[PDB]
Amino acid sequence: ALDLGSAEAKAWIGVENPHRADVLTELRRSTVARVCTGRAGPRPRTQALLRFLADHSRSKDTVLKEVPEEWVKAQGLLEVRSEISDKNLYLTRPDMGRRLCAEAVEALKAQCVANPDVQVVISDGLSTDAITVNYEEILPPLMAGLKQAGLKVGTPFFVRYGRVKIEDQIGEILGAKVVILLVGERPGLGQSESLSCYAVYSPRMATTVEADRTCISNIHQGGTPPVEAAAVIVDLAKRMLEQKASGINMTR
Amino acid sequence: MKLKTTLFGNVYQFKDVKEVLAKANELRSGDVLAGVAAASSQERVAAKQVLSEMTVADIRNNPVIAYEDDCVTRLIQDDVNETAYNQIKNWSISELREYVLSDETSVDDIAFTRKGLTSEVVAAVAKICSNADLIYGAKKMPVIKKANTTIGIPGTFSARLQPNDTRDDVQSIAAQIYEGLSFGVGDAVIGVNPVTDDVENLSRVLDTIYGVIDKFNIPTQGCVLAHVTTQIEAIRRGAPGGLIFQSICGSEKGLKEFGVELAMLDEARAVGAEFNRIAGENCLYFETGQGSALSAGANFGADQVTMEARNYGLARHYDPFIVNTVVGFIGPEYLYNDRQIIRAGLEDHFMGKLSGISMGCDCCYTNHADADQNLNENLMILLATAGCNYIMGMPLGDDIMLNYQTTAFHDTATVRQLLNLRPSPEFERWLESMGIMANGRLTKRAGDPSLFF
Amino acid sequence: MKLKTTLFGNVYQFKDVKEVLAKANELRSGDVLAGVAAASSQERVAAKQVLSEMTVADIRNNPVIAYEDDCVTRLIQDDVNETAYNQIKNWSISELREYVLSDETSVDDIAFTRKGLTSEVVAAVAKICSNADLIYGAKKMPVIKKANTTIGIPGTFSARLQPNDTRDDVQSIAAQIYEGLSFGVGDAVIGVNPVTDDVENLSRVLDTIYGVIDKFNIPTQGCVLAHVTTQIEAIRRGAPGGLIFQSICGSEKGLKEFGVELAMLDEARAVGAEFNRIAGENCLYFETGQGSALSAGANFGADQVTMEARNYGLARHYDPFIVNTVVGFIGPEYLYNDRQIIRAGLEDHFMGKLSGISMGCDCCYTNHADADQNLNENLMILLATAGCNYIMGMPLGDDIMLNYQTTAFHDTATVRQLLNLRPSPEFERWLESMGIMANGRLTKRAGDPSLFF
Amino acid sequence: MKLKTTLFGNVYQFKDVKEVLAKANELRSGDVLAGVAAASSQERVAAKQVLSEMTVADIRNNPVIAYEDDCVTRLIQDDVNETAYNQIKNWSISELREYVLSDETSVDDIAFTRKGLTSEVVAAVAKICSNADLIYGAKKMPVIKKANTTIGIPGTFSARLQPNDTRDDVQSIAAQIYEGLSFGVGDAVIGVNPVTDDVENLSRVLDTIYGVIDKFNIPTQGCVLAHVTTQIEAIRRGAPGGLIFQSICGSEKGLKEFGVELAMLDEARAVGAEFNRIAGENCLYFETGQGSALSAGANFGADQVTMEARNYGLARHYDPFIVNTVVGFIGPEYLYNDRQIIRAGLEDHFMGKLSGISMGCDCCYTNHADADQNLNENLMILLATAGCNYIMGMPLGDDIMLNYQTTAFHDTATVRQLLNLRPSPEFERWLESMGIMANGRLTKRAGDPSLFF
Ligand code: B12
Repeated sequence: ALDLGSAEAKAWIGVENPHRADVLTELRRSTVARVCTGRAGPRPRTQALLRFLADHSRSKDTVLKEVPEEWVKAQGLLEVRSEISDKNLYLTRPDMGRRLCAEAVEALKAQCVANPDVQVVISDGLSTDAITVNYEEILPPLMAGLKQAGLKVGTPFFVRYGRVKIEDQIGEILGAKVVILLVGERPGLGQSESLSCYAVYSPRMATTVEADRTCISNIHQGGTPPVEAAAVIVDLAKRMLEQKASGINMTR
Repeated sequence: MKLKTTLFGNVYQFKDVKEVLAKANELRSGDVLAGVAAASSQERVAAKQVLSEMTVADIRNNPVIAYEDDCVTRLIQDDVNETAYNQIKNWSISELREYVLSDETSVDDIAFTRKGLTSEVVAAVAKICSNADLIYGAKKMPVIKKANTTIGIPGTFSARLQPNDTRDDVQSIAAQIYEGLSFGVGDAVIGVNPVTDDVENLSRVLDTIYGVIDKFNIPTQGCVLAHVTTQIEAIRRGAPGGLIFQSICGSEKGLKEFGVELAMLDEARAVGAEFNRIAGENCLYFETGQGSALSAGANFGADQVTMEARNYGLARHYDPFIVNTVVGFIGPEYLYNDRQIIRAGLEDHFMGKLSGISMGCDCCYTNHADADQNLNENLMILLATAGCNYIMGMPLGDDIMLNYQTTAFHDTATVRQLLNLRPSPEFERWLESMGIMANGRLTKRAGDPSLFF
Repeated sequence: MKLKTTLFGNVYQFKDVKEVLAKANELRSGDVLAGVAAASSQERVAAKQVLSEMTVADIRNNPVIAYEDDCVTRLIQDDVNETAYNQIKNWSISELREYVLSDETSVDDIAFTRKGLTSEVVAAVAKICSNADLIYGAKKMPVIKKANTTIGIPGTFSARLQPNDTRDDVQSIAAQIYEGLSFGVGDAVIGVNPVTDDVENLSRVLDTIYGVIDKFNIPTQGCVLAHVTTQIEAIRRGAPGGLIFQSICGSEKGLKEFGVELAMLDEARAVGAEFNRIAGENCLYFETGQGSALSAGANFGADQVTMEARNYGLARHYDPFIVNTVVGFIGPEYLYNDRQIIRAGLEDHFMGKLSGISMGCDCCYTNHADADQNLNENLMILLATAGCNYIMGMPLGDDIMLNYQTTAFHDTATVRQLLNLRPSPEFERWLESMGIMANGRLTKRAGDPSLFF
Repeated sequence: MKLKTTLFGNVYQFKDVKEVLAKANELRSGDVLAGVAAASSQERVAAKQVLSEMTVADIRNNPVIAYEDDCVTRLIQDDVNETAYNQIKNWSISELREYVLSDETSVDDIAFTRKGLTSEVVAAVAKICSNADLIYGAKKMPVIKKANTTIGIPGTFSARLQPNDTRDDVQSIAAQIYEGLSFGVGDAVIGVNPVTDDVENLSRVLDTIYGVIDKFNIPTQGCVLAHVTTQIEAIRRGAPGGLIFQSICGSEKGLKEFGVELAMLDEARAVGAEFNRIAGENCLYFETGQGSALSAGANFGADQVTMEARNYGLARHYDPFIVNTVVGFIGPEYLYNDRQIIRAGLEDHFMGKLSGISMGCDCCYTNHADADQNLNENLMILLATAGCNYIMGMPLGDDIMLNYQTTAFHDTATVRQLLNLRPSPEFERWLESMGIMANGRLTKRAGDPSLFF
């Protein structure tokens, strides 16, 4: 009796007659990659295939799941959205996910502080878990960072159905010097809570290219811890303001 | 030229070459998203016929982005052998398809003929090929290159070891390397996408890859797939240089999105020549994939197949050791499902081989696309029959850090043993001496990374 | 007997073996239609695991239709080698899968092991196999038979010439035969589906097929795919007997629907032995396909994959020369799209080979299904790599009276030359002497039916 | 850095690396003429030992002409793989010699190692090699290139057809072409040295060569060996471009003497890429030979072997299809007799192959040298065993306008049949189809130019 989602299933060594089985356990411990599952001929072992299939079924669900409107409100966050109306359209229309809807633009000028030095934006993007699991761990220290020995912090808000390029429009509208997006990257097979930060100096819809952005990826408890990542993003923001540059245009 | 045909009594009119090229494509979500797709199957076939009736000259003289406007167009046009072009310029695309497919057309015939093509013409041929056409045509167009291994020899099949980690942890990277090598993966390259784009980290990751390479005297090459500028800096500072990598895009605007100047790729070759631990003459590594130009808003009304072909035209200029499309790396917005991902993989590979580059494929999909692992296994085998130079290998295909599913180490061994294909001969010798492979087949003791300990 | 598992903390319970077998299947429209499919991906995976942990004895002892109520179940069960069964009865389906796929398992190992199986067990193995598993598993299970040609030898690839006509017009039939032969199609059989099921017409069609066979001394065999009884009657009255055909279903109820009795297949065997122009020992030809039982109301709550496997248990009893699934012959209600049709084709072929029959596939689709010719070309190549014994051949694949698209004559020559496979050795010799083939490849003069005139 | 040794109790001191390089040479008339030769056999051996104990770094850091003063030195030095150099820089020339000759050193080992060398180091190795060393060393360093033929594959042996005429008479040129082809000569190139260096005449000669090539669909390439600039001009104005030729010298001063700029070889490469009828990637052709620098006053106190090696460092930069020394083209003042001409031929070829160029040899002598045809036959066979890529062919070896004796068409057929070597594979296929060759041997009907009429 084995639950394919259990720690025991995840730790299963499948190699048949191991040359050195203690090495195998040490190898299995050293990575989250699905090593040491062995084979049947050149094909995967059955248990390995079954767990792969189980993880995929759960992975598919994480792409479709949406954070309650109530949760966004409970974090004290302004919720705005892109031109996208639902999850299905989000997946097929990136061009609409890169643009605020008409009411979103007006809400930003109404409710957010004008001309900030550093603007923090949060969006579900392609993974809701990346936002929900990590939020309380990254957001407070980040805000407290940009304030403590810091400067004119913008007011944080949630964008539903957002794509990275939307931060350019957000930058122009609010007149922000630095725009920080915390967004869900596409779900992995066995992980869904991987968060990335896309940050850009003084963006412009008409001229800003992707290389102008600095990316911090793989933020989570299995990568770079949200707390530790927050201090990185603060220091990144300071550097952007000092150099008046982001992405490939930064030094070192 | 004609931009018009009559089909079942009804006239089908097109505005320009660009439109014909686009609407001739098999249906995909990216073409619909770009707004350039056919309205129906009828209009698609009409486009195919119009295209088939256009000459090489018609398509050559009408690149989707104009010469004076685009440095990729310029690079592609300027690389044309005008003598080879003059021979074929009045051929119809229908005739070019049949020429490529003919059993009386040799590898050497195509070697000269392809030099008279441009990427748009290469795309045009692909667009009027069936799936079997793409497979058979590609197979009779081998492209062979040499680093520390030889890749692309008919009867061989290579694989990139992709030992990625969420923190670039060297023990995790090493563990995956040992696992991959035990399945006979890594003759293409041992190549890591790093988390941090930084000289200390790049060196450390390279140090780890080459620690294994040097310990066991492995005929292969290492690579770290950070931006080309940081690889160059790392190598200049004394890090081991194997292959130098850059993702590319088929327009000037697309390259700007990626932060790439052509001068950087010139520099990459010069740095390789000065520093890199490579026996053969090829040392560059490019990756490509349909949808990238569209994402960058840099397709200029052109379909994603034509744009991908232009990647290969650009890549050909730098005579790389390896190129692969990353076929379903992005999402369903560009390729929605199994059918579309398979078709694109076959197209991409065929076009690469027609362009004369060392073309492989990352047979892959994402978890928000309408796809699963059986798709990867379908496509990997089809492309293998097509003479695909290489695929990826990860443990069970699960990328713990790039968040998608590629092919397993298992799958390379499966392909090889199914189709009686061998690794790169240099790598094969090493596998044999390690006791991992005998007569192309995994030994009993293979598939066990503890063998190295 | 466990009929339950916990997946992600959620308890999944199933009622019986049959429901486990049904829900373990990859998603297809037929299963949903039958009301037997999983309600979610998680339940499918839970069903797969539960099935994986069930033993050979669990599945063997619980056929989807009872022994006393069903003559096909009886035929299957009464054909079991009980010594072979006793060796494996306590193996899990998981272990059996790994056993079949192991490179340490020889063809001769599987030769004995398979005799201990029933069709339900064969189905169970296929249900927990990936696409590459199905392909590699099938490839290492060759099945070889002999009529006037030998089929199934690894490294070879055969094709049925299917020269069908709307009016059984002998000039149309002959035209397509000469066309098929010129591409090297016809080593499996020259087999016509007649529009009229009567003795005079059957004899006239056979006369036409054998007119060609005899004039050119072709090593092959003819067949007219009417009901068994009309074939027998025609042959007793002096018409040339080649292969004797019957479509089959995996239940007694389904056989009734078709109007066939097991006694008829007994008589066909004996009529073959007295009358038929066959050098080798095999002369029967069955066709099958997922959905037929469900259509007949004869699936008894069982999924179409398990029922299809039961066809092979039936067929194996009669040691036919050839069997092929007609994979997408019916419509989207049983197999909806590319993905499902490929999966079915791989399943059908694997299950056929595991059952020890000479298994081929009519790679095909209908015009009301979500499919096209590129699907046929995908599947034919994948199956060829799996060692599929034969596919169909028609001019461009267009059947003018059965109203569907199968594979072109072109497709067999493409497959052979792509994968370096040869025809049946006897037929290949004939092709070489006709100047149609050299070293496995179509000569310049091939592909031209006027060569015979 | 030791510049001294004790031999038989006698102290031998040399002034610098250059004098060590010069005096280590086997005796030849050119060195005595240059005033750089040893004064005795003992001093020669002392020079050899001193050289043997010098490191790669010692020689690399002391080129015979300074970096800032000489563009050839710069080209050579700037082409060094510094990672490869760093691995070997502390090796003695003795160790490098043993390394090159070792059976444990593979072709791929030498592939990387050679990138760490400069031409002076290449020369140093050759100076302490015996004749058998030079031959066996060269043989295990194959260099393979591709135009319309592949040259340099071990087990093959190519030949330039050299159909020269006193008046560039197109009927005389054609006669010698048909004669050469009938012996299987012409797989390296069909290359004419014209008497008049103008565009109209160049184009007419090319027309004649390509007239023959085109009528018989010959896999080869043509060349007219005028100055680079006239070749380019002719080709830009529409003359058929095959190989583009230039004679080279190992110093800037020497290039000036010849009237060549490096920029011209750059342009030749680009003109080849735009215009030339070449399937493969190599299209340049250089000729070299000991003595040219010394003649030009451009040896700067360096011996003719070291200067010759510098030619190969120059040539390697441009990755030519073919290079050959013209071993005894000039006169007895540089190479006096049989012995010296053989030694030079072996040196030149070894150094060429070590430098990684497609090295052949015009085995030849002049009538004012102490030599005869038996010398040509000695050297051609020795070099063939060394894996010399190609030699010349003329009717009986008599050049009627260059006034010297090279090898006969007979000599290539003799070499091939003696040593069981084949032509370039593409050319061999053509010869087989012409009925001129079977299994590597001249057929009865071969050797008869009227066969083409
Ligand atoms: C998908 C993807 C891509 C796609 C992006 C196209 C698209 N998605 O429409 C393609 C395949 C086109 C791509 C290309 C490259 N990528 Co990328 N990419 C990813 C990936 C796997 C997913 C990102 C994601 O999920 N974003 C979330 C969604 C919601 O955002 P989105 O709006 O839908 O997509 C945007 C971003 O993905 C952005 N983007 C994608 N990659 C990169 C890289 C950089 C440096 C930047 C600034 C932006 C960017 O492009 C889209 C803008 O419209 C990540 C890995 C990961 N686990 O996150 C790597 C990753 C972000 N990419 C990486 C790199 C280096 C590259 C390249 C520079 C490769 C190279 N060596 O040259 C190029 C150039 C990127 C550019 N400047 O445009 C690195 C970033 C390293 C860093 N810390 O700076 C990552 C982290 C992978 C890795 N190496 O570990 N990539």
